[PDB]
Amino acid sequence: TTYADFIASGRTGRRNAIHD
Amino acid sequence: VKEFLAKAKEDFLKKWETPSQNTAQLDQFDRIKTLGTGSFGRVMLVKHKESGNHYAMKILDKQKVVKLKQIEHTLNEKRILQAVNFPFLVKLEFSFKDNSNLYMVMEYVAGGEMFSHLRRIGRFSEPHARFYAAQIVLTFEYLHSLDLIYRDLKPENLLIDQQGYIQVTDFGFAKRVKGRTWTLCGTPEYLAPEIILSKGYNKAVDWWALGVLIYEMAAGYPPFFADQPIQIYEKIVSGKVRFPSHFSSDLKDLLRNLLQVDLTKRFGNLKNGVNDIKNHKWFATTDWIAIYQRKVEAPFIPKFKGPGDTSNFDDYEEEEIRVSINEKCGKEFTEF
Repeated sequence: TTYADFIASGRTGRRNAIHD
Repeated sequence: VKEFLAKAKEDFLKKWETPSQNTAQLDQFDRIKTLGTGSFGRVMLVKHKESGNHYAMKILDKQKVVKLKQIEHTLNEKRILQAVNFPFLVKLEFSFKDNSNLYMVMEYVAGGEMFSHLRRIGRFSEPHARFYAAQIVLTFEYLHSLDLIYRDLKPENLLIDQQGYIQVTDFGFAKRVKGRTWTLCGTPEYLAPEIILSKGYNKAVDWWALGVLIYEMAAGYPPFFADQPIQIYEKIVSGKVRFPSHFSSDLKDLLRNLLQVDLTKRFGNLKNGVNDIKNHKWFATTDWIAIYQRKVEAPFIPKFKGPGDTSNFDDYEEEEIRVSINEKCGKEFTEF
């Protein structure tokens, strides 16, 4: 399910800003 | 709205033009715990010795700030925070600096980030997503009116307060611009495609990111997400969005309007401005002044176990804030 896919994805934490 | 906005612009410019500076010294505060980490520094719960009142302090290391090229966004942050005032924006109370660091002290909002709850609860019902969304459609309407562009809307930045309401924090990429800007900054999931295509962009990016927010909030996951930033921006730009079956027609029409690749046709970027948003089917239940007035009843409310309760915040690992005997980036930061 998409929810399933999101959860196994490595970006479930606090996403950092890209400065550049 | 326009009336308030007008009176609100004059105060903006008065503090905008003569900003406040070195309002406190470190000596008055007690370091209690780290509440968050970030790309150029950290935030910790502090207690003001003299008033016995609790605050969040955002420590920034001047040389790490110069390394990451963040010198001019740190002064825009300090300068828009000391100059703004709205109900859903955290208040900066004291700013000061020292040999090694820069500090901003601002009200502690105990509720924890919308992020912790969104990931725990899983997802928000449309009523609740709409509750939060209204607060941002207005915060933005105000920010934008002051020729400000906030460029970092995401879960992780909306703190939930005692009464269940929002507090936008981190103004580290806010910029005051009449006209276009070209910096690549933001959080990859939230980037409007114009930014990743280097076209020069504007206020409308803030409306694409609010559309990204309402999706994440009502679905449990961002509309474009992948393992690598790169693979995320590839999806943003194509702008083929798929919606969960539990999305009302109306919400799907709202998102359809906000995550619109063509700025020309993007909600918020059009002729009625922000009224195309405030009037769209989805927000018909929305009493905007009641929202503003902070008298709509909050959906969720966190349990604060009294003063200085950090339980709605994750545990970070403490580093010592330490200040050198030699003034570090002196010239660069002279106006903070």
